[PDB]
Amino acid sequence: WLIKEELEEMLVEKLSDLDYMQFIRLLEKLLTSQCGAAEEEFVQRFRRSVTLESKKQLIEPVQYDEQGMAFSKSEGKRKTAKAEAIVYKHGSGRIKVNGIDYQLYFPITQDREQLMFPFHFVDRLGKHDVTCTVSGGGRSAQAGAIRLAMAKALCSFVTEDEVEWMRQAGLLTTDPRVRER
Amino acid sequence: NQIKVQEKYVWNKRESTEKGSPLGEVVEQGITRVRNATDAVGIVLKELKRQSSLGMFHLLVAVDGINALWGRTTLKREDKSPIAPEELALVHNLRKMMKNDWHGGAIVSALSQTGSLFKPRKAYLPQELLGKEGFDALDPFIPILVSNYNPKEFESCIQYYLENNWLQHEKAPTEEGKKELLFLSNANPSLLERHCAYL
Ligand SMILES: Nc1nc2c(ncn2[C@@H]2O[C@H](COP(=O)(O)OP(=O)(O)O)[C@@H](O)[C@H]2O)c(=O)[nH]1
Repeated sequence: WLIKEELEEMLVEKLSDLDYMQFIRLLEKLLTSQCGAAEEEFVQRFRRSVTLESKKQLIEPVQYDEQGMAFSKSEGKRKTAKAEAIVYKHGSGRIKVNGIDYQLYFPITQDREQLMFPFHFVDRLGKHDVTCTVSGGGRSAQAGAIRLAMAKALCSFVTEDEVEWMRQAGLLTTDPRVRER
Repeated sequence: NQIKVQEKYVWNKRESTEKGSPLGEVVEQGITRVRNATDAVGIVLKELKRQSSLGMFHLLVAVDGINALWGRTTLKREDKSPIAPEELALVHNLRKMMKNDWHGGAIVSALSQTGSLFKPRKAYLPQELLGKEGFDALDPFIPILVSNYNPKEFESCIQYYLENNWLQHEKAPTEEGKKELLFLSNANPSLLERHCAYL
């Protein structure tokens, strides 16, 4: 709703709080009734705009490589680590990190679990191939960047309900926690 | 007792092994007096490499972590100087067995980065682990590749663990548990064994 001071600015007259409340209650009554187009625009004259745009993860386009295979590319960042992953529509579950198998690139089990989390959550372990390039940061930061990149790329091959579920599970959010000066 | 030496071996001015004695005596001389253990190993090798050529028996030379023989050591002198592998009698005598100058047997060996010295964790190929000297020594040889489990082997390994009741987690028998074990191990036998150990 239009605030009191900006309503004064539009009217070019000072007004109290109770009369502002009177006006707002009349506007509410007009809204509740079957207000027509003229009444709708009249209300919109006194209704300011605030944009809400959550729920909507930008789904990367599905590209096709020279071999005719469908894939999607995405980026992720965690601390100073930056990852860029290519997820293929079909595959056998092979992840390749900087050209190295994922179990050789990530000796620690925690990082392998982090890489597993996205595909496991949407019940498609062993159905996609991943080729990712990660740079900077350390062990866990690189694992988190790769996880974010794979989730954002995998959003292309899942249903919109599954995309929303991944969003709610925290799998599509860039983690902003970084070292404070 | 069947194998018998073909030379006189002198351990000390008092003690010697006379020609024609059973090889066991030599072995015993190394197990009782450790001072002559290393000399007793070489003699054994020198006998086994020779008599097999004569055709008395077939000899299998099985050496695990064979990449150690042509690399570096972490042993030092009293002046803290490095020691080379060829300066060890135990390592010097075992290199002769790797040379294909005898018949009547086979030489089977396995590389291993685990326990190796001055090799990066991801080095597994023959030249990378052996070095130039090691490859030149073993050349010509037949390399045999060992890979991760294929699906049949992985399924049978988990079935063996289930039959021994070694997977106690209630979700391990299920298909989703098997997929998670497969992803986390990537069908690697050692990783799968270590993961299954504490489940
Ligand atoms: N104490 C002692 N050791 C021996 C004797 N003969 C062989 N050996 C040991 O067994 C190994 C035989 O290796 P060999 O073929 O003779 O090579 P080489 O001695 O360097 O010429 C030697 O390294 C010795 O350690 C011996 O007559 N007395």
